[PDB]
Amino acid sequence: MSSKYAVKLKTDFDNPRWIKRHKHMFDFLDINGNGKITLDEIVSKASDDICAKLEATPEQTKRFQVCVEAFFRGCGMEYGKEIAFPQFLDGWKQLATSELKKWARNEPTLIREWGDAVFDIFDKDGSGTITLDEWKAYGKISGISPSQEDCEATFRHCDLDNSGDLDVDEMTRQHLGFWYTLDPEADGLYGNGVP
Ligand SMILES: O=C1N2C=C(c3ccc(O)cc3)N=C(Cc3ccccc3)C2=N[C@@]1(Cc1ccc(O)cc1)OO
Ligand code: NA
Repeated sequence: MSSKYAVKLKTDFDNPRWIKRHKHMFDFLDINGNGKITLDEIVSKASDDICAKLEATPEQTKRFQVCVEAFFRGCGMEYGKEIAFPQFLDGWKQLATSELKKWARNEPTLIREWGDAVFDIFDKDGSGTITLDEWKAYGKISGISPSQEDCEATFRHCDLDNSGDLDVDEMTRQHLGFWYTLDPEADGLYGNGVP
């Protein structure tokens, strides 16, 4: 049926591959290996660590911190509260549901704004475009994708602009499928760095 001006979107929140994916990332954020994380740690990872090592400007650093802050609050996190993976994953279920609704209605999403924040640190033209070399640097500083081979797979996997560079809107589409819905078209986005 035509759904009568609705669109049917698939989620896969009970698929073990989606659980493993976010479990992989939880462990990566759980640096002290105690099975708990805090919004405080995350925002400090964003500004005190990533943005400092990239040498983002103060305003660029604040925009990134605010987007990181708003994104993981979307998962039910709050500064001063430790959180464990099972409530982390349920937060992601809610975040993904609300984000997909806004995407379908052409409204701003937290994932897009986070992308805009990362790209603008690298892109001198302010057009949301980055190069393989810039992504490799982010992959190494954030730690999500330190392998150059994994980063090349990212550009191999995405559709690039006519000069071989990566647009923020392509990466946002990829991220919706990779983190929210387990779209098979997004498998391989980080090479072998992220399952
Ligand atoms: O998507 C991204 N990430 C997702 C998760 C993450 C964390 C936990 C999960 O359960 C799942 C995913 N963690 C980090 C790394 C990070 C985390 C916190 C603070 C700073 C950096 C991270 N960096 C991003 C930034 C990004 C965003 C949009 C773009 O268009 C391009 C790049 O690029 O991949
Ligand atoms: Na921890």
